[PDB]
Amino acid sequence: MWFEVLPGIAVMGVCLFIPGMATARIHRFSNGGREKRVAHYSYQWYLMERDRRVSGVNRYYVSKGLENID
Amino acid sequence: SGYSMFAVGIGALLFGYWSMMRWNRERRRLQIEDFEARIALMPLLQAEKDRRVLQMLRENLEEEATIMKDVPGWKVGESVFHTTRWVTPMMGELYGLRTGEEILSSTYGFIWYT
Amino acid sequence: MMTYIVFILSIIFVMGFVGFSSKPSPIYGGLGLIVSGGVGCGIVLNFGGSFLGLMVFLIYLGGMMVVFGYTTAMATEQYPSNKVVLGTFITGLLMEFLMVYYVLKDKEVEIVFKFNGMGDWVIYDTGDSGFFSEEAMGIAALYSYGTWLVIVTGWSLLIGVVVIMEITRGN
Amino acid sequence: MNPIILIIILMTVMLGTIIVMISTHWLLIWIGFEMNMLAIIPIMMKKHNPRATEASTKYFLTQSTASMLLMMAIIINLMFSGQWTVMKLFNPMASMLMTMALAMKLGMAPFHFWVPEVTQGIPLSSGLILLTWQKLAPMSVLYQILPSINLDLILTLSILSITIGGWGGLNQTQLRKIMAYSSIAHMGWMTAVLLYNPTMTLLNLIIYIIMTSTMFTLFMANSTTTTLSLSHTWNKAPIMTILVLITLLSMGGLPPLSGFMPKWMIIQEMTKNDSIILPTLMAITALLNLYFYMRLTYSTALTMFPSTNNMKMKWQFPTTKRMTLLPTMTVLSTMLLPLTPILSILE
Amino acid sequence: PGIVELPSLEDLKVQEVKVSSSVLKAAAHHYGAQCDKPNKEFMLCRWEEKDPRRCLEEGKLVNQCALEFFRQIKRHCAEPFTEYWTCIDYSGLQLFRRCRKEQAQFDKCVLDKL
Amino acid sequence: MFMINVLTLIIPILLAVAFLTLVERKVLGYMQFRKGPNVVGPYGLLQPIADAIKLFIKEPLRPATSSISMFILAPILALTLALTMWIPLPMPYPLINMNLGVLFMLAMSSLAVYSILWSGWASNSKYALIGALRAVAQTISYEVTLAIILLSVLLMNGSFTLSTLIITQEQVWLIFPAWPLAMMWFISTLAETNRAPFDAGPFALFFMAEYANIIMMNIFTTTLFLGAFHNPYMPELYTINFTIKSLLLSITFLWIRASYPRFRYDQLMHLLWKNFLPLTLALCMWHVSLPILLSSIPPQT
Amino acid sequence: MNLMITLLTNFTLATLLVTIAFWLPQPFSMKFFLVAITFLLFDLEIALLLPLPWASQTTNLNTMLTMALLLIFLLAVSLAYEWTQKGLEW
Amino acid sequence: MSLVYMNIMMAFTVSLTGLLMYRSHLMSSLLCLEGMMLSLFILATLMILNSHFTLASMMPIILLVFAACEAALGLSLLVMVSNTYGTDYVQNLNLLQC
Amino acid sequence: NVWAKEPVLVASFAIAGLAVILPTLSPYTKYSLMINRATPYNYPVPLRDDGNMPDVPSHPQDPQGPSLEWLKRL
Amino acid sequence: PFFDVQKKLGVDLDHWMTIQSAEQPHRIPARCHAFEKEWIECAHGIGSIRAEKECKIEFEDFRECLLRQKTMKRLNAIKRQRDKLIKEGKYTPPPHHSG
Repeated sequence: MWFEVLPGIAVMGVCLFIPGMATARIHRFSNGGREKRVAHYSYQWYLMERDRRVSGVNRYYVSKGLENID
Repeated sequence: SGYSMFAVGIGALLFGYWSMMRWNRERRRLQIEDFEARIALMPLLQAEKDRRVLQMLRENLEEEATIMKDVPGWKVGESVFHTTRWVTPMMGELYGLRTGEEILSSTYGFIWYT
Repeated sequence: MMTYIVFILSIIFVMGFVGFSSKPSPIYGGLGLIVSGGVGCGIVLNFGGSFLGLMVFLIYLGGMMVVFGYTTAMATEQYPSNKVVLGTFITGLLMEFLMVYYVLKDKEVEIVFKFNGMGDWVIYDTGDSGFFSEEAMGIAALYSYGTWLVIVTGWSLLIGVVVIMEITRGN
Repeated sequence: MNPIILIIILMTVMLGTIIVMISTHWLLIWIGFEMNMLAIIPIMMKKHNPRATEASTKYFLTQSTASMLLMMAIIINLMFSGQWTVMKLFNPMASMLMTMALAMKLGMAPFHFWVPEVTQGIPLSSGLILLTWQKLAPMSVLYQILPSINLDLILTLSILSITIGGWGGLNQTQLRKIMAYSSIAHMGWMTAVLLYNPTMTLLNLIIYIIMTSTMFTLFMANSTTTTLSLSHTWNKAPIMTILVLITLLSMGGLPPLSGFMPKWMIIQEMTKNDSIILPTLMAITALLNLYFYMRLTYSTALTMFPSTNNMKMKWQFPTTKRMTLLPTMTVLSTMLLPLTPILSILE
Repeated sequence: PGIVELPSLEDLKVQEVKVSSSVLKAAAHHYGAQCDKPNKEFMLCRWEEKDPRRCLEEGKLVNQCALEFFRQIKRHCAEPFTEYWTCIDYSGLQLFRRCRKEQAQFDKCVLDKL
Repeated sequence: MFMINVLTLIIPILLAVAFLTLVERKVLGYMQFRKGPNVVGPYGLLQPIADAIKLFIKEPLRPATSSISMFILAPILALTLALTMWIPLPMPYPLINMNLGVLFMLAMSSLAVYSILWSGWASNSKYALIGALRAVAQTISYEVTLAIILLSVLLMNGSFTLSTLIITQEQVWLIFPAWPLAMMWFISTLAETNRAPFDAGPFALFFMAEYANIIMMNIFTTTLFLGAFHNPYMPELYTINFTIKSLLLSITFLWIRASYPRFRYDQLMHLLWKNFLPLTLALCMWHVSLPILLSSIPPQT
Repeated sequence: MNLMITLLTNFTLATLLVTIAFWLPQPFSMKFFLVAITFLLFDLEIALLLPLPWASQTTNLNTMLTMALLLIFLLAVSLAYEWTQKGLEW
Repeated sequence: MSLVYMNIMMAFTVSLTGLLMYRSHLMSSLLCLEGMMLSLFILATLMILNSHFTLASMMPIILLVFAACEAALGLSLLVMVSNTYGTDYVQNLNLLQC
Repeated sequence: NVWAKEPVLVASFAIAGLAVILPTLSPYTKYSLMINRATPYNYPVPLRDDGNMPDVPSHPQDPQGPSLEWLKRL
Repeated sequence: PFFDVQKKLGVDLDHWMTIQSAEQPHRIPARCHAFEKEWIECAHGIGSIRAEKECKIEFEDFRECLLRQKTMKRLNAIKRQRDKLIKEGKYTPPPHHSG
């Protein structure tokens, strides 16, 4: 019956299971554990630009908050 | 079963419409909160923008005053326009003599990021 | 691999227009116009250009070249290149290269104009805080302002339908 | 070709001309010219002969490249001082391309190679509507953009239009090519005045449209394509003879008849400038374009060609068409000499 | 034509608010509550007279108001404001609907001690 | 690392196509009474990979020295469309966050129609070319219906951005406020994948283009009308339930491939125009006139 | 240009695959015509319609309701016109 | 002067000469007219984008829909010409003489 | 009648007729216009001090101005 | 003729697509807004010829806002002089990121 066809469907579903998990792993890996900041509009990009400017390392994932005031 | 199938289809349809209506109104509440965020946040960013563009303008006028001392004519800060108003700079007045990396990050950065 | 990407895409755009303006076989002309439309979409998207440039790609390379190649193929074929076409393509390429050289090693180029020779990353906007995607709200008019405009546009489309059926044997 | 469909298509021709007239924006000008094209194609091919097909093809290619040249001129206008108003332009190159687009649109002498061909292979109703409306509607646009035109453009095209529409025209025995060359001569006569006083241009447009309506109505009353058929219409009925006589002599522009009010008032408000050699050259060519009218009249109603019989059989059956408006347009087109102070009806 | 006048860097140096975008977006409504009474002088100046190099004094005043507001939120209640902005940080585009528990915690904190 | 993201997109899709071939053949074998074949390879996997290398290494009987440029551009376009068009599809976090992607999907569908036309012209002036011209017509007459239906089902999103689509699909699905519109969209996907009931080389690569186009339309279906609740700091749950729904809908796509006869072309065009196209118009004007009825216009940000 | 990077990588992969696959073997109907033009015209009206969801929020919703219903109603008028006038048949 | 405008106007003149001089075909001429349409579309759209002139962004989409239905009319006329003949040459239109 | 000849067309005309008629008679269209109007895209600008208006409140917490409440009040 | 049923009926069908500085859908400006506002308020009730001979200065100001011809000319001359003196060999320049 279908007891023998579920391995083929299972391995093809694993082939549809790897790429989104690898993409999410690389987004978490390439932003310091953060989700990737999307930029739909010009406002979020200007806010992201001043984010990457106030880092000092010219990288927008550090985000260096609340201990830079004193 | 045709009348009953028609009835259960229209019933599930109307249930979907009612739930979608309720979720869209709560979604509009959250979008108005996003507008509150951008409104209350704005003047600080406007002040930083003004200070940064005036800083690049003063720097670039001093750079021009160094770089053009070997030509006839040429005052150092010549307004192209006739009327004396603060016209918005064109990113060439801002991002000039910068050589590549920062001008590609600043001009075309939003267009081929995201 | 440098800053002049709008200029490079404009050069390959003119390459494609010459490549089908040298009068080839019409299916090769359709291929050249497909290449030209793709790189022109790239140009208008690099000015950004989010909505409308890819919008028209659905129409111009989504709803036109199909019918063009369709009526190209089913009408006539004329299976055989010719030296006049290759000569015109060489003259077009030479005009392209001469214009590129006199943009590069000069200041200005005059047909009757003064083109400042540098790739235009400037002029361009100084990053204004939109939060509404200006051209998308632009095209999000025609419906609260476009009273007369969409009426005459749809009217001409209805007349286009009745004209096509009349010429192709109304009724 | 249902009557509802014909009423719809004629209403769209009316709507295209109204959108050309009425708007203060360039997009509706282009849409008006374009809708006028798209609607005026199936007034042609009302028959199904390949003559009308090839004529509509030629007209479509020339008309469409004129429309695209117009759009090029408007986009150059927005490259310069940027607004979509119908006023003075801001580039001699843009005005150059735009006047060449409208010159292809309504016919000048480097551009007129589509006009006799497209009038040859079509019926008379389609020729009537294309001549009247297609030479009416862009005159409004030239009237609106007249303060920003290089003069050598208009005046070279007008001189050349009058002399080529005169010279080409002494060699055609067809009716429609004679009427097309006459149209080219009157486009030249309207265009040469346009930078001086445009009231003369609009009044000449009114007079030429009334004259062409009388001419094509007197050819719709009796189906004729050659002058031999005009002599057989001498034989069948006598009033058509004298009205072809009077309307041909009013196309010629003779002083007691009402075809002289367009030419002579143009001479007046041309020579109140210091242009004299140009009026005498234009009016000697106006002497030239009367000869084919006169040989037409000698064929119709002054000599009498011998006619085939079966007119003996045609005599029992009277001319039972309906005319569009023949007698009113005839007496208004030919007996309107002493009302020249209806010049000032127009401002 | 008449050349332009620009202020030099003897005046264009206020100590910037050197926090990033995440915490500055997260701290929006209370920034609108306590402060942003004198920013509308700056914004009215900017909208009436379309000239930066004119309203920069009020830009300095709104910048020191923002810096004093963040100093006050550092001194008083609380420490889990750090928890709040690091909770809104990693949520992609910053929805105000994901991390709402700590928003309630922060509101109870600020109602207790401020 | 971005080219590594490209490679981890495009390596699994080829394995996905070949194992889709084994899955469709064996589930035909367990719907119709042919319990097999599974002898070559344990549970039938070495037979698809050997089938791929067989279509690689097959003797040509070579007819293919006609019109080099068109003959090299048709399969390259079909395969580059089918292999590049999983990029805006939001498997949990998409590869490129395009601001508008569904119109991009429709544009690439029309470019696949171009590749079909190029192969038809390269088929050398034949009754096969006339059949390919009819295939072009029955492929082009559904990008009207699919675009208008897609328009009305994204009208409840408000924007094209498709992350707003994954926002909208959390409370209920998008199958319940539009079940007939989704039904007609599913029939339009059956038409666009050019398979039953709606019906030279490299045949393996046009085969590749067909099956990657099918899995694209199924993943686009599973995003567009179905799905699970996305959770941040846990994307693997959304990956699991998204893959399960896409697999179940692909098996149902096979389950409709098996048990229906083909349609005559008169019936196909009559079917499309005189049954779908007024009903699409009516459902679309009702989905236009519903947000003014319910005070629910979606927030374009 | 990052999608240009993706597109260039996939084009090079597909081109190397096809070059390995090719360098290592080791009359007319008018009824066919009208469908394409009818596609062309209705797809142009689709291009008019489909910026409706970007438009769905404005101050004057009744004007948008009126003109959007006029657009789809004209599309239905043209479709029903060629339906009644026996055009698209076989 | 925004250098890309120079090459796009150059491309316009290229497509215009390709429209005007043409041999023994009409489909290629109409296809070059379509290319000229694309040139006008791209040129006007880069202008409207760089000028932030947002309310009159209807020019590119309306230009292209209207000139697309022009192209549809031209294709129907080409099909009628090839229906009343065998081919669609610029030749064999020599009747209806000047 | 016509339900047995072409049923899907008649169903389409019926749902189309309710799509034409029904947006008039509704208790929500004025609510739609209020929700759609009262979302601020741009900055609500301050203005010059006094014409002694009994409006335009000086504090964003002051309830002397026109605000929305029916988002929360269903 | 230029008929004005446009003005007689009181319908604003063609006065919003037309010019800049109108009411945009969201109340946003243009790039060269105030230049056209001053130019139009210069040449409003003027007969289009002494509008040329009197409102020319603001018109050239608006044109050099629109295309930015002379400003790009100035930027081009700056870069060419930069090139000739860096080829001459004076001050490999630290104005970028420093002084």
